[PDB]
Amino acid sequence: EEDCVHRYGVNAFVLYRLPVVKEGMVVGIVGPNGTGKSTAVKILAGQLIPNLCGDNDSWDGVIRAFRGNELQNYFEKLKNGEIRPVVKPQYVDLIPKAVKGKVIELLKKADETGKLEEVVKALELENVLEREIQHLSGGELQRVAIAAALLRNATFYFFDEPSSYLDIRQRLNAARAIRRLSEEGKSVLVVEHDLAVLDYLSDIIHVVYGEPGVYGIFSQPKGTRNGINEFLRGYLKDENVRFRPYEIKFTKTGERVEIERETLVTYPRLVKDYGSFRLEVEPGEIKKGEVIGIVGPNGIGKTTFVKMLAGVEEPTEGKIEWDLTVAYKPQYIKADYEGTVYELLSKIDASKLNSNFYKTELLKPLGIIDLYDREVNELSGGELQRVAIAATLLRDADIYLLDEPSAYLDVEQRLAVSRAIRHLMEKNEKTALVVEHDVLMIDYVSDRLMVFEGEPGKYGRALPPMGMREGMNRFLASIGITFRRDPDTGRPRANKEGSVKDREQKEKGEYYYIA
Ligand SMILES: Nc1ncnc2c1ncn2[C@@H]1O[C@H](COP(=O)(O)OP(=O)(O)O)[C@@H](O)[C@H]1O
Ligand SMILES: Nc1ncnc2c1ncn2[C@@H]1O[C@H](COP(=O)(O)OP(=O)(O)O)[C@@H](O)[C@H]1O
Ligand SMILES: [Mg+2]
Ligand SMILES: [Mg+2]
Repeated sequence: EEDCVHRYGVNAFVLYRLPVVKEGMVVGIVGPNGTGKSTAVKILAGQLIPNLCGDNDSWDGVIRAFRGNELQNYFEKLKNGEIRPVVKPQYVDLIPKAVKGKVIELLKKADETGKLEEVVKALELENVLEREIQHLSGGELQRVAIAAALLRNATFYFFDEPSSYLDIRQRLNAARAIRRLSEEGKSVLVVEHDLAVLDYLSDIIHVVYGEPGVYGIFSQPKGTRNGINEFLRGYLKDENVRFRPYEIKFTKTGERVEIERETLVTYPRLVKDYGSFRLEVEPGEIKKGEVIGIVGPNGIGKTTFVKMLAGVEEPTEGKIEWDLTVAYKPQYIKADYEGTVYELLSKIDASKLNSNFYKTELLKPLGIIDLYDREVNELSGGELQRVAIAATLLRDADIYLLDEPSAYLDVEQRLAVSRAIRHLMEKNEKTALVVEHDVLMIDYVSDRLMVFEGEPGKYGRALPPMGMREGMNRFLASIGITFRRDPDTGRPRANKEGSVKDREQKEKGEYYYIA
């Protein structure tokens, strides 16, 4: 194999092949972290001269090395400066330590297209313009970075993981704004871990596979549907590569309705006031042995609702009268345990750690066994997320509450967590409520849905748990995106704006198919 593009050093990480870039199209990239996705972006953006796994140190070398490839001309243009790709960086948290002043100052400066007013609208930046960069949240930094990139005038735009820190509405609206670039004839390359967003965004897909931290390989370009389906199946036909020993199928959105579950508990109208913000919860019922997905933009009260159910927060009005044990995986986790992951988890339930079912369905797929000897206080955000999810699912309780388990996880880890939640809840016949912004995770794990509506920071309303179709129709109408079903894998499939299916579904008010 002589498709070696870059080696980080002796025994360091090596990248094989590169994705294609095409004007007028969106090329999506999907794969586990540590496999070279950002490295390819750096190379194509001109930020890193690939050494071709040798000593190459010039663009001329790359130009000769890519003879016979459509990228030869690309690199010629890159070296000559006829193109200067715009890059929305992955590590938006580092923006402050390099930029100062008001957001409106950063954006006016990036504005080379006179679309400031439009981009601000799309990314909900109206109240961030006057804010200083130093006071921005990870979420606001992400949206400001996507806006800066969208405002530039160039031919090539590369977005590295734009959905991180964005709520469900924000990530789908940013995807619409990003895709518009290709409609204007520009070329877009986007790396994404949220499969629904990746789907809606892309015309072409590359799957990246390999061994995290050791090597990564870009697949041949694939049509959007075929690429995402091969990814779920764990097997790339043409390349004849099986990167996962099993398939992840989504077929199972119908049986989760034909079964009369008993009621676990009911809760009455609840109100939680935080100064000027107010959350009103409509009376609801929770069934034994079901999973309720919870969706809604942020700053609306999802976490506040979960906290009241977990008993960590008290309602201002209304009273919950339960005699249930609850296991709770909080949205923001702070490691504070002097001991290893194994010590922490073995103290929760050692019998489950030694259980074949738990090792197969939870510990191995989430990579927990490989973290057993790690000190909890030294875990990264993604490692801590997996360990906290496992810690929560290892507890013995009537109800399990998981507040945003997909944050910090890569696409493969998300699929592993979706399966773990579903399989363990089915096994233990218990109940869970899961707040999530990742549509395919919601789809995979949920039997019913609770939708939150309101004005972020001002007021929120928790609608009672309803069917998947009714809840997604309610949420999606607010965003103008429709999903149908893909028979091959059973996954929800995004319709491009204006397509035949999109028009048909919108006219009928059926924004989300299951059947
Ligand atoms: N500057 C560097 N020096 C050495 N190794 C690096 C450097 N940048 C990235 N790597 C390593 O290369 C691998 C792939 O990195 P990256 O392209 O950022 O992955 P991803 O698919 O998560 O975006 C990782 O194992 C990473 O630690
Ligand atoms: N303890 C608190 N004191 C004051 N305001 C709070 C408190 N907890 C949450 N809030 C505010 O309540 C609103 C709802 O927050 P939250 O429930 O975290 O939202 P989300 O839907 O993003 O999980 C936000 O505007 C938040 O700033
Ligand atoms: Mg990356
Ligand atoms: Mg929250």
